[PDB]
Amino acid sequence: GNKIHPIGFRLGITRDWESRWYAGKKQYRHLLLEDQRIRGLLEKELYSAGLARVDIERAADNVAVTVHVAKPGVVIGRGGERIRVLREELAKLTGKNVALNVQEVQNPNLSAPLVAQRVAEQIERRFAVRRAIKQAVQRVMESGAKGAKVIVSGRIGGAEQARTEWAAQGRVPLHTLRANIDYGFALARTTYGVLGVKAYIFLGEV
Amino acid sequence: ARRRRAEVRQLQPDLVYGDVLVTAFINKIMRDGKKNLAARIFYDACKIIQEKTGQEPLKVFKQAVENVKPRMEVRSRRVGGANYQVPMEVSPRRQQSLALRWLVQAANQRPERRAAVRIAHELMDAAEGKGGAVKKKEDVERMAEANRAYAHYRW
Amino acid sequence: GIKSFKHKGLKLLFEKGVTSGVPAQDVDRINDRLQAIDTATEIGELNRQIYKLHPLKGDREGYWSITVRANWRITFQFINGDAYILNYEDYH
Amino acid sequence: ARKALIEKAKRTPKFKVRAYTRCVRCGRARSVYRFFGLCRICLRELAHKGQLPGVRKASW
Amino acid sequence: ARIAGVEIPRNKRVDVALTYIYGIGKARAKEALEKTGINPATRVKDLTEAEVVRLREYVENTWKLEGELRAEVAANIKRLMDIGCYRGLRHRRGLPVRGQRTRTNARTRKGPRKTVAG
Amino acid sequence: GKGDRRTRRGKIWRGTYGKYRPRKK
RNA sequence: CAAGGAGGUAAAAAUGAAAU
RNA sequence: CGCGGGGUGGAGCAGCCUGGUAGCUCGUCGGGCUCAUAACCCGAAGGUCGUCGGUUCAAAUCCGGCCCCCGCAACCA
RNA sequence: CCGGGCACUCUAACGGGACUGCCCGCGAAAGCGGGAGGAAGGAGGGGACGACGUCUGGUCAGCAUGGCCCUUACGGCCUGGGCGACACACGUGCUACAAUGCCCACUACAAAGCGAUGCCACCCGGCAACGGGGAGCUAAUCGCAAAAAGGUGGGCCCAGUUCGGAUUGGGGUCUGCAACCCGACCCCAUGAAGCCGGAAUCGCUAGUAAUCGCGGAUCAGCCAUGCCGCGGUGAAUACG
Ligand SMILES: [Mg+2]
Ligand SMILES: [Mg+2]
Ligand SMILES: [Mg+2]
Ligand SMILES: [Mg+2]
Ligand SMILES: [Mg+2]
Ligand SMILES: [Mg+2]
Ligand SMILES: [Mg+2]
Ligand SMILES: [Mg+2]
Ligand SMILES: [Mg+2]
Ligand SMILES: [Mg+2]
Ligand SMILES: [Mg+2]
Ligand SMILES: [Mg+2]
Ligand SMILES: [Mg+2]
Ligand SMILES: [Zn+2]
Repeated sequence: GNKIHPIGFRLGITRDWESRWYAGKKQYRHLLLEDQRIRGLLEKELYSAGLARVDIERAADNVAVTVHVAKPGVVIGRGGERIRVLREELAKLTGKNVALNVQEVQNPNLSAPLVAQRVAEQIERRFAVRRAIKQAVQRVMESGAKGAKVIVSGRIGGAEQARTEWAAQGRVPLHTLRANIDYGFALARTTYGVLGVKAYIFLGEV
Repeated sequence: ARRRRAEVRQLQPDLVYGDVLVTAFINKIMRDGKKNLAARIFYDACKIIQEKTGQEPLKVFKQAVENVKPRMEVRSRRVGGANYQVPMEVSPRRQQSLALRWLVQAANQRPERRAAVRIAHELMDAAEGKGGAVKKKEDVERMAEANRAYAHYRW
Repeated sequence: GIKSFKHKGLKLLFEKGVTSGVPAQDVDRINDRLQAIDTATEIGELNRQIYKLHPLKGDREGYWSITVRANWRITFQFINGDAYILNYEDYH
Repeated sequence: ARKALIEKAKRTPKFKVRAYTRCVRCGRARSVYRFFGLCRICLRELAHKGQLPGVRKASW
Repeated sequence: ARIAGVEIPRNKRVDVALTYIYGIGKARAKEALEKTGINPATRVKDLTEAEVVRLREYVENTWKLEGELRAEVAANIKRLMDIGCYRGLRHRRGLPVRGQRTRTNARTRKGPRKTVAG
Repeated sequence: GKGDRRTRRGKIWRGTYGKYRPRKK
């Protein structure tokens, strides 16, 4: 097969970055490690929110962090916890301006990371994968999508024989640059191994 | 499968002469892409022609090429695991290329010491019809001569 | 008698008793075939049903190959009562 | 030897020449870029992710 | 002119003719004729006998050369005879002294290939 | 003589400088 | 201007490979 | 046991007679061709001449003594 | 170099710029040939982009991970050794066998990049590696660098030779806790094999092949002749 990451393939035109800060040497290395440890720490105790993105911006001790979520149900009104020390526990190895925002991803059926994550949950629920794929695609296609494509590969339904389940409706042109194609991926942990879920969501451009 | 007939490459005319031929000769002299050393050697040898003979090198070089031109050459062709050698005519493009190539090669075959004197002498010998290149030309025509049997295979 | 090893795992298993070169469930299997290839005075003795013995072909001519399990082969050269170039190879 | 080996890579005492680079995301000791502090493998992953500020595909 | 142990080089530049002695090379060559004060580009063909005498007297003395220093060099290798080091064993086995690659190459000390086959 | 350590040409190829190739002027 | 039927037909080039 | 012929590289054969050179095919070893083998092509290495004596400046060669191999002979009673 | 100016060159940001749109011919169309049109053309030249799938391809030694196995040990620390071993065989290469060549001196003309826990101008010692100093540079400012092939001059004169540089002796320098096994240079002396390659076998169709040097990553140092880039000069030939 061999195909390039549809995110990296854009980056410049279509699909901007995810960590937008500028530094020269002697700083880039340290600030990138911290940046990645933020992404690592957030992903853990915020998965129940199902986060589509983790945007990060900086400006000398400013560190802004925008968490996109389908349902920000785990924020609960100011002093109702789930934010207070939670956005303050970041500065236990940072000590800088931990400005943590929360975004409301409107339609989760149009967010590739969320789609793949919903599918990967279902694999671990011991669902029928082929039927799960079909539904998720139509579900994405039901919410106004111009094209969709989900891919689960390896060890399907347990059973000693790595497979690859494939389904895709509408239009998904990966080669085109003016594409606006959202890509998501998820690890499904099973008692019989590990399988990967790709999810492609496409909308118009020009 | 040569869909395009590969158009003939055209060159830049030289200095002082305007030749549409001399530059092609300088190119064969050229090794490793040093046209400076190449052109110098030829013009050097042109100065050498003036000494041993009172002739303008533009004709001495011209006639030499004309004397080292293969009228017909031998071509290995078809049927029998490519067993035959049909003697074919030579295109003006190919006579051109062979003349200059054999000249330079025979020139560097000579026992002389300087590249210029080899070029100059081999040109003077070839202008007369004596050069080692003329040997090569006459040799290639012998082969083409001895194969007139199945020449009617032609093509 | 075995005289040479081309596989480091097998070599350690027979020499030092190091079983960390082979599959854990195939330690007893690999041991009893190696000992049988060692006590073998002629290739005819390595002819028990469970080994599925047979000389190889082509560029692997001169080589033999008893079966350990699955698609796994103990390939060697048997000459003058000795085996050489003992290799634990997948038949591919 | 992998866990106790990514320990030494950060421990860095005893003679200055015994200290060496080491990918942080992984534990790779080879092809470790000083600029990112990452191996060539990890660096490619994150560059496609978009988590590498400014880092962009090279076409010319 | 029988300068040191040799005489051979005739009509061929004294700075070059000198080279034809085990011990002279190229640096000691011009160094010897600038210190003796003789024109390097000379004929070597038995020129001014005086220049030749001075040259001979300086060159043949000063530093060790020819058969004498060959003996010293061979003796420096004989140093690692006795109960010598590792470097001696490399002179013993006939293998390269400076620890290089011997898996291939090293033909200049091993000699031409012998081919075992098996 | 790109491999002879006693030429301006070999010293180029090797990179390093010296007596047979001074650091300019 | 559009072929139906009749005939001279390549050479030198052998083998299989190691669980279903 | 009576005559004749023969023992030479791993195999089969020359060279002996007209003493000073041991050569041929196959095989072996290296390298190529092929996905691979065979075939093919390139390049190599390899012989106490059965053995014990003698002649001679010099022995595969000429002369003896044994040691095997093969072939002829063994008739008249 | 200043005053001053920024039209040239350059820098980098958006744009314009050919779509065979226009002419002749062919054709039912698509299209094809040809021609002024211009820097450019009938996808301009190169990049990034790799369909359904194939190879039980590769990768448990980047990483994640199901199963099996090891736990006073198949884990952990340390000094030392080894990965660098060499009778041989193959792959990819570097340097050559020379005179369109070698050596010395002088003198030009690049691009793309890297550097203030470094690049290090200019002086001083030193044959040199290099060491003492020490200015400028958070760098289209200072430095790495003079690009090299080229040119001009002069010397060898075709001989294993001023070709070729292996191998070896000695003397040094620098990094490093330390360089025996196993580091790179510098200097003295040795100067080998090779005089152009058997059967076979590779690359490239235009800035291309060939040839010349320059940068970078990794990196204390370096076994880099490698890899990834940069420009300099610049062929031959394509009937088929
Ligand atoms: Mg070594
Ligand atoms: Mg070889
Ligand atoms: Mg058969
Ligand atoms: Mg063979
Ligand atoms: Mg074959
Ligand atoms: Mg009778
Ligand atoms: Mg495309
Ligand atoms: Mg496999
Ligand atoms: Mg693992
Ligand atoms: Mg190794
Ligand atoms: Mg020789
Ligand atoms: Mg010669
Ligand atoms: Mg092409
Ligand atoms: Zn890593």
